Amino acid sequence: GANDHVPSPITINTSTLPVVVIGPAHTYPRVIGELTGTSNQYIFNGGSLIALMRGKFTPTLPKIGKITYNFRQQSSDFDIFDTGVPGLGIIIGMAGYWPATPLVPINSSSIYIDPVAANTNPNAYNGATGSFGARLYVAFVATGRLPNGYVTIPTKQLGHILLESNRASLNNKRLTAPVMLNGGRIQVQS
Amino acid sequence: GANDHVPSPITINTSTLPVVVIGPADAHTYPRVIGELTGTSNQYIFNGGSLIALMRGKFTPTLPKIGKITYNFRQTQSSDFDIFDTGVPGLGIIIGMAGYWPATPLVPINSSSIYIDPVAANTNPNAYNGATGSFGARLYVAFVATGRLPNGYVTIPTKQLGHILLESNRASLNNKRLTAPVMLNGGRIQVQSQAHHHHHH
Repeated sequence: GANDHVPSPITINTSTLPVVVIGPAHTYPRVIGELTGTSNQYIFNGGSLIALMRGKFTPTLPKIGKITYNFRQQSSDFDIFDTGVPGLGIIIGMAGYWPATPLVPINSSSIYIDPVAANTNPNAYNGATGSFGARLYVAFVATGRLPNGYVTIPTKQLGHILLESNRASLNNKRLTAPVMLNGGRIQVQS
Repeated sequence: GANDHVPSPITINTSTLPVVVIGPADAHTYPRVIGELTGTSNQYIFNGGSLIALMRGKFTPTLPKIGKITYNFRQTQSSDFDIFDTGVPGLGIIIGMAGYWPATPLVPINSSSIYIDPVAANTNPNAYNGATGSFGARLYVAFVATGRLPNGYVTIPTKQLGHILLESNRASLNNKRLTAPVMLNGGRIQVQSQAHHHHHH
């Protein structure tokens, strides 16, 4: 009865990074700025279907380090992921779409981003809904000396969100959505 | 320095199924193909940007498997196909996929996962296509009566048939595990019995 829908990406924009001003420089790793957090209410759209859902994020970029950080948008440990731009990494946080759900640091091979209880209780799902969404947070990290100037950051897939459900027919679809870092130009100066 | 791109779906339309007229010759024969959808294609399922790399695509169906049928797609020999449950009782579908370019064969979907291009990868795990900047495919679907059919004006919901996984000899690309959905666009099908009349004089 219910229509399937192509899962929709959730994306965050490099263009929102402030100008990176390297002050007096040699501390590595360090966060050099946060992107403006984004959200997508309708990553997965179940149509007329009403079911208990949860989302599991798996990062797909190479891990190159770890850093402790407290996003402005207690601290957590974050895995640093390789952007393909030398000297530059990123750290990732994700949360449920609605407020009152916590920012989940990406520091494991996979993690449930909503409900976070599913990480310790395999039977935990959200209340029945017709859709599943999320919030996305990213910060840029200097892993070493940075290229100065107007540096092109490529669009990168950060990972996938897998939709799971207590209902077998929905769980077995293994619906997945890409989590994207939209590329752009950053400005780096001393 | 190449940009990643959101994988694009490859889709096929329920609306292209002809009207299903059940004739007495195969009315009670199950399973049987009741019609083919118009085949579709997408050259740019995966878009590597400026990257040039050796690629291949592995399809995994995600609908329930409910049977097997031997069939020769009209679009030289028959093949065995797994029948997948559409969620509409009595109606299943079979799937074939191929490389985007001609000269690559139709690959029947009859395994948990299968390489659709190059088909050589099903017998040689080190086989990839020639280097390209993109990967695409062709999609074929037929509807199957698995039992007594619902007659009338029947709604077929949009269904995801499975995923295509992009693999590569280049580790950085292979580890992205880029996946694209393979979609059956829903629609309404018409199912009726062959006409008949009686004498009135």
